[PDB]
Amino acid sequence: VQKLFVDKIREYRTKRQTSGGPVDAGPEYQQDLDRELFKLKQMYGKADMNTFPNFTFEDPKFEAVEKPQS
Amino acid sequence: LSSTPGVISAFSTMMSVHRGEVPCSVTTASPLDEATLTELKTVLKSFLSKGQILKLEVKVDPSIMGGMIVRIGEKYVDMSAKTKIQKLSRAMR
Repeated sequence: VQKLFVDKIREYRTKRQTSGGPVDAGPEYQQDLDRELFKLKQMYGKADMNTFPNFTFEDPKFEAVEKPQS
Repeated sequence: LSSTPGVISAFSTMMSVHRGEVPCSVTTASPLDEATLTELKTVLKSFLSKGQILKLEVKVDPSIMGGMIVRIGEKYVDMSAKTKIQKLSRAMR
């Protein structure tokens, strides 16, 4: 069964030799995972690839009142 | 009286086992040369260990790719296309 085994190892290395990527997928796997990630990134969040976030916040204005005693 | 072939055909196998061996089944391909047949008939004689001259049948089934399945009574070793179905370890891991 080792002679059957190396026959499998041959066909993995011809699958390693790629130049156009998915040969058997075609437009079916290309339209799927592009629409699948964009449906998941819409649930994930709108964040850029290199834009680091920076912002500031405003604290509450500590006001005062009057009370006449003594 | 209708079941009289059923009683007769049962009695032959019940009387067979008094000298019989529950024959084999090699189902691989087209019939091969004589040297491959006499070699399996002289190693299976070493397996019975009961002093009984084994009978055998050969069947042709091309659905098995390059291997053969062998049964000795109720033993059933296996060397066939199920070694291609054992490639789920590349998937199920």
